Formats: sequence, structure tokens, C-alpha cells
Amino acid sequence: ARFDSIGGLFEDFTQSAAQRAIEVRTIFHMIGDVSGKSVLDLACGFGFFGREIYRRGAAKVVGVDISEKMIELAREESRKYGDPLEFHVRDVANMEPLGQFDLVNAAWLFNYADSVENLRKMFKVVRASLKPDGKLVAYTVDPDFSLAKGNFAKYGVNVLNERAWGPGYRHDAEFVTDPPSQFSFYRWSRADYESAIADAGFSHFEWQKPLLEADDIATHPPGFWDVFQNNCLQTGLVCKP
Ligand SMILES: Nc1ncnc2c1ncn2[C@@H]1O[C@H](CSCC[C@H](N)C(=O)O)[C@@H](O)[C@H]1O
Ligand SMILES: Cn1ncnc2c(=O)n(C)c(=O)nc1-2
Repeated sequence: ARFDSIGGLFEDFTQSAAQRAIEVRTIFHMIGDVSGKSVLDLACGFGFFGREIYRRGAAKVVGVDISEKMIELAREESRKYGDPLEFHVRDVANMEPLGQFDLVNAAWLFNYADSVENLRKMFKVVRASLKPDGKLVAYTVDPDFSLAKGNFAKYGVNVLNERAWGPGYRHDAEFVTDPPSQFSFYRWSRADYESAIADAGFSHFEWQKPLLEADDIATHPPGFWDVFQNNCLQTGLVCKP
């Protein structure tokens, strides 16, 4: 697992990157009220979203990550904060269902599907993890990002290259950390996302713009967010059966 070599540097990135506050705000906007819900947090990393979802009143939270090192970090945080989250090491593309939840949160899962066939398998696994009236809240790479239109290093993610891969693109990148931490991600097209969504059994879905807000603009020099708005690397997504 690539994040076995990143470990705590990812949390360092979340504390220094300008984009992270926008991601977090947008995701909690899409999630809404979590009181009493069962929640599955996929690609959970050290558990940030599932843990804050628990703190906001969720009934039960389970986290899944392909990285044994990241899950060991997640488990240690739960011990440190005395919280009841449970974690599993799995590749979400090939995992067996863990129950049916009110809410699946997948912040930075689908951009790690390394083929369009695995993108489709992931959406089917998510649908099988949902009750009929549940919902998926996802955060992923915007299909329209183009490396030539502007890099994202000033917001925290230095994208290094761009290469055709299957019907999409693959990108090497690094989180802007001390020292930088390398990873690779995949940019699948909007059509392929929407096809994977429909074929998994989600009859409703909507893309969600990142919630850049007035105070974000006020606390940087004018134009700081121009690349973020003109060549955004990220987008939200909500799906319902
Ligand atoms: N196929 C897969 N199945 C499960 N987890 C995966 C995966 N591919 C990548 N990941 C995990 O996805 C995580 C991306 S980092 C994002 C962590 C967390 N969602 C947060 O936003 O705070 C890493 O921990 C990585 O190991
Ligand atoms: C995990 N994670 N966290 C924050 N931001 C990103 C990101 O921009 N991209 C492109 C990405 O693949 N993964 C991210």
C-alpha cells in the first residue's frame, strides 16, 4: 500500500494545506445531520472524517483502509481519544460487504481506483454497503482538471505529471510536506463516473462544487484562488439508491 510509506505525513499535510479547510467544509455540508446514523468511512486514512462524524453524534462508525500502517495510526488515535470506532484493513475494490449503513463517506477513495473496471467495482461495493434510503458522500478528483492549466502545489498538492491510462489519466504527485510525500492517483472521466454510478444501482446523483467562501478569499492576496477555481483538482459527489 502506497500510504504505508506516508504514514503521519498525511496528517501533517491536512494541517498545512490551504485546500483542506475547503474539502472538510464541503464534505460536512454534503453529509448534513449524522445524529444516530450508522456510518462507513472508506479510505479512512487515520480516521479523520469517521471520527469527527462520531463526535457530531453518529451512532456507530466503521473505517476501512487498504493501508495497514494507516489503520494502525487510526486505531492509536481512537485509543488516545477514547472513542469507539472500529477499523478494517481492506482493498475496497475487492472487499466483502461489512453491513448496510445509513451513510457511506468516501473522501479520496475513487481517485485511487487503478482501472475503470475497479472504479466500477468500488461503486458496486458501496451500493451493497447502503440501506435503500441511505446515501453516499464522496470527494474525488474533478474530471476536468488538466495539468497544463495550472498546478496545485500552492494549495498543498504538487501534481508531477499526466499520462493517458485506460479511458482516463494517471498522475504522480506529492503532498507538500516536510519532506514531500509521493503518491499516484487516477482521473476518470465524468461519463465513466456517471456510468459506474448508474450501473451500481444509484438512481440519483449530483456533483458538488467545493465550498470556497468569502473568508477564504479575504485571508489571501487577490487571485490566490484563481487556479483553484479555474482548474480545480477536486469535487464532491452525492449518490442515492
Ligand atoms: N483501494 C483502496 N481501498 C481502501 N483504501 C484505499 C485504497 N486506495 C487507497 N486507499 C487509502 O485512501 C487514503 C487516502 S488519504 C485520505 C484519508 C481520509 N479519507 C481523509 O481524507 O482524511 C489512504 O489512507 C490510502 O491508503
Ligand atoms: C488523499 N488526498 N487528500 C487531499 N487531497 C488529495 C488530492 O488532491 N488528490 C489529487 C488526491 O489524490 N488525494 C488527496
